[PDB]
Amino acid sequence: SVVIVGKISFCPKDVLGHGAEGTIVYRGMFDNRDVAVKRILPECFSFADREVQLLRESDEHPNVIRYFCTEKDRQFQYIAIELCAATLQEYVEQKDFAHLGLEPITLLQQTTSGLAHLHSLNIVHRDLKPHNILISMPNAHGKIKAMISDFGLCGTEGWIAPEMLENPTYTVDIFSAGCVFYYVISEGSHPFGKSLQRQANILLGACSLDCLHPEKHEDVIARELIEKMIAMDPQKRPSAKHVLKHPFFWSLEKQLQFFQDVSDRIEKESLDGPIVKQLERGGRAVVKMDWRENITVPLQTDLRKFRTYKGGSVRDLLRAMRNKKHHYRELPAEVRETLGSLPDDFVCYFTSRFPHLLAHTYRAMELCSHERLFQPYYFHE
Ligand SMILES: Cc1ccc(CNC(=O)N2CCC[C@]3(CCN(Cc4ccc(Cl)c(Cl)c4)C3)C2)cc1
Repeated sequence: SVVIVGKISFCPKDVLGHGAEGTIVYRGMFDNRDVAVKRILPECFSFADREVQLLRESDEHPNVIRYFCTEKDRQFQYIAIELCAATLQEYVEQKDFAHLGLEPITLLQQTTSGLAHLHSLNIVHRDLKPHNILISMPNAHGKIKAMISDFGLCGTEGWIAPEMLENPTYTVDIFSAGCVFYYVISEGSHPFGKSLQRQANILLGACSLDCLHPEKHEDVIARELIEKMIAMDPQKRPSAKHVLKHPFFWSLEKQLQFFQDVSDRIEKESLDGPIVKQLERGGRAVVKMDWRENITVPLQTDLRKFRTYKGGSVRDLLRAMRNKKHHYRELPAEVRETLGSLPDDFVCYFTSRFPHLLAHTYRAMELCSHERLFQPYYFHE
């Protein structure tokens, strides 16, 4: 069977997905392209028109599903949208995409970038979940990407923010995004528990991130971001543009450059001042109360001669890293062997032995978020 309403045509017997206000998506064709075709019901006409026009009036974002064309009969609208290979649910559960080059963290960056593009248009998803996040068809070179969509393809409960249960703000989607982040990193777990118990745990705020290790650097960074996004108070949730600046997305090189930019910034500070007082507030726990005992012998031997370098100061640890990074070429051979392969192995050396160093430093240095030097690491204005 086939239905021809216009340049658009589709197959009623083939249903690709159902989201959001009685909308149903069928396989179809437009302009000799294979597309998915959404059927808009009269209740959704006003919502559709406003969003189509708003999307049409700005540039195309690679991480928002593409809009082709629309046709209208009396009883419905028909919108042709980009056809996709799979959902994020399949990507996480199936594991098939492991070798296709799209990594989990970069997938979340794309998902967040597309969500930020919608929020900049005053569009709120309100449905966001793994079923709604689609994996694109392969590129000419086989590259695939993640895309925001209102409909999923063929455990849907528990993705909704507590406050809704009407003009919601972006903060609703950030809560959903927070659950999606954990779902990808944990490979199928949800912060609020199993599918049937999620929505009740969301109202009383019972969440478990325990798939993230407390002493593992990578997991500590992710935990700090996720718990802010799924926070009960909507005002404590960061905007999508704030999320994109979190160290969760930084390359190893960018992490080491942050420590350097911080070290050069607090070099002249009063040490009674709020900056260093804030950074030293975490204190001994971050450095394990002596950071000279948590580093390997060749490094210990080299900086034992150096005066000062208080073992309980976070600033001094960052000062040592800054100095060994600067003199790296001129250091003794046995010292370069312990660090080596700069920046990657150099920064992993310290982050592996001090898993809270970057997270603690990032929260403490927010006081400089407005300053020009930290604009790569924070979002301001
Ligand atoms: C790619 C595209 C998107 C929307 C349209 C036109 N609208 C439309 O199809 N709708 C389907 C039914 C539900 C909604 C009401 C709220 N709306 C939120 C929302 C969620 C997700 C996205 Cl990506 C966007 Cl843009 C907006 C989705 C309207 C045409 C083409």
